[PDB]
Amino acid sequence: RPTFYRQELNKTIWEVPERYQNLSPVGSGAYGSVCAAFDTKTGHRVAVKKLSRPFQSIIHAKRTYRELRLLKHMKHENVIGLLDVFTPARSLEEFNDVYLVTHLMGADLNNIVKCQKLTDDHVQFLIYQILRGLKYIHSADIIHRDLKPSNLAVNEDCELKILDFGATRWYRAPEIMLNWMHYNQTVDIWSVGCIMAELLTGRTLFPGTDHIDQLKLILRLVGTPGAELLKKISSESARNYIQSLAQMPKMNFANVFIGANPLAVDLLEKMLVLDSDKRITAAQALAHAYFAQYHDPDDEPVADPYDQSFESRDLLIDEWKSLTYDEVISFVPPPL
Amino acid sequence: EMTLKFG
Repeated sequence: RPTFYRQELNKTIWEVPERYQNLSPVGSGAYGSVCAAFDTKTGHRVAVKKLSRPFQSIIHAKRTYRELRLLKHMKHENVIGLLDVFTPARSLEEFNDVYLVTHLMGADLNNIVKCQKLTDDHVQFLIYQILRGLKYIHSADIIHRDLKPSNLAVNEDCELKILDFGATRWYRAPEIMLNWMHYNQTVDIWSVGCIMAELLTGRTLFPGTDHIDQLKLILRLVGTPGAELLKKISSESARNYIQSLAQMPKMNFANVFIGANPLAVDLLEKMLVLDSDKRITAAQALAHAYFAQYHDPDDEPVADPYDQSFESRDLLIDEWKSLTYDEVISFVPPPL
Repeated sequence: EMTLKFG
């Protein structure tokens, strides 16, 4: 057990090990507050997140456990990883606060386009890394569900990490924006297509103002649902609404993205398919010719299987809290 | 790929 020190910053008490120095508040909200800090053990800047009200209810206690289980499982170069998790508590009885430490990420994808025009090489590398992280995620039956440029961190070497597992609507697959059916892992592939289109053109692809406006913009590019997709939509009202729409053919993407790398446009056509069963998977997209400069099938690893059977458990607050405490205690830090 | 600028 390290030595902790206690301080008040922005009327929040932070009690962290000595190794974390120069804490500066950089965010707050209902999920918790975040300080940037200097980790003297690794010599890196880190984000320290103090969870807010982690065990106030059953719902909160289970959400804390789910987040810690998820973050402890992710061990991949293009996915955010848990550098440390700690509590000042010496036992379960006084366990009330949970702190999570991750790499401090200097810029997101929105930030990097603000000060430079990305080359087609830059876009190949960025999208390749996103798909490489997603192949790992999806191989553990994890879905991100909220991929967007602000959840993608990029450094000065154009190296990328996927953050913050589940303007959000602009990157959402239509079957989950309107709750048409149970989510496929390829809802994340839809988001990658939206991000890639935006990086290639400098314009948001589907910037609708509400759900209906956005759905109409999507359907104008990809076509209205056919009978095979309509059969998969379980909500009867959703099916009746889609059938009320004037039919629209899919558009030729090459006529929408003139001047872009033709292999880029080809990959976009494979990601932005309306039927999620027909969208390209992350593993398949890594093999697409657009990424020929970067694809190495021996350097695109998969995850350990991830046991989500806890999700169907019905437990007391203090049982979720005890499970969380066990996961804090059993945490093994990554190698330096 | 090689380099990007900070915001």
